[PDB]
Amino acid sequence: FQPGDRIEVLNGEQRGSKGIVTRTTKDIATIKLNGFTTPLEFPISTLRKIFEPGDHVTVINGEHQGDAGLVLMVEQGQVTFMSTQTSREVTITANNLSK
Repeated sequence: FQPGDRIEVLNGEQRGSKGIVTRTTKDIATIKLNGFTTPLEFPISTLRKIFEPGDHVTVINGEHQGDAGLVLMVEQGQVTFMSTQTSREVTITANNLSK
């Protein structure tokens, strides 16, 4: 994750909360959650990126690494984009993508 990334929390007391990364080490991301007045720290595995249709992404990790395109739909961490390499829809889990 990078500062500025929008994420959601997947587990623990803040599960379902959404916010923005302000700070990250390799193992701990500090997030300013929507509504909360100061930032909180989370282990990286508890977080997931939030994309939206109209975002543009590249695949950073897995079998489709290097594929890229315009995001068309997003459903619970499954992100579908229009591939610039094949002009077909490809769906990839959110944490394997980067804006």
